[PDB]
Amino acid sequence: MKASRLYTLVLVLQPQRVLLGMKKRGFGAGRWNGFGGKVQEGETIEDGARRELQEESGLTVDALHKVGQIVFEFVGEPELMDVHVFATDSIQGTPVESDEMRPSWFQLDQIPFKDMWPDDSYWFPLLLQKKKFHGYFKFQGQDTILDYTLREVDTV
Ligand SMILES: Nc1[nH]c(=O)nc2c1ncn2[C@H]1C[C@H](O)[C@@H](COP(=O)(O)OP(=O)(O)OP(=O)(O)O)O1
Ligand code: NA
Ligand code: NA
Repeated sequence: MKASRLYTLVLVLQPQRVLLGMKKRGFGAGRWNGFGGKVQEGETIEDGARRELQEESGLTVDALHKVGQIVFEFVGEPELMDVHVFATDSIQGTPVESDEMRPSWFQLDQIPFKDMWPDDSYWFPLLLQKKKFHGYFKFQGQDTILDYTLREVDTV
């Protein structure tokens, strides 16, 4: 059985648009993602998701709501990524471009799936339907899924 490391992912989802962040630099440049990072010692997962959103994008929120949980496994990496997925419609402030990340809104008929993580094509449609989900994806590298499971759940 592998060990897992906790991560967060926040989708800034409004009725007609979603805010995503593009990686500007390095391995994975050009890919659009929600906002998040590693959970730190002593914080709740939800508080870590809020902190990461603020650190990564400049945005604050009053509340998040949990919408999913996805485990990622990469070939060659013994540690699983346990990603806790949150969404909010209610944001404070404007998103900020950093040296690492450029934020941009996309209309919900222009979701840039080809330039997102491949798994997003599977679970983001559930998020748009206000469904909750559990997922697992095994990757060879950044582009290829070798195995995956996705299931709608009533409780995350
Ligand atoms: N397959 C995938 N699909 C997806 O939609 N988001 C993914 C993903 N794989 C990783 N992510 C997201 C999860 C999380 O928000 C982020 C990865 O977190 P990072 O390792 O960048 O965290 P930190 O910035 O805390 O790490 P440090 O490098 O240690 O500072 O990318
Ligand atoms: Na971090
Ligand atoms: Na990061």
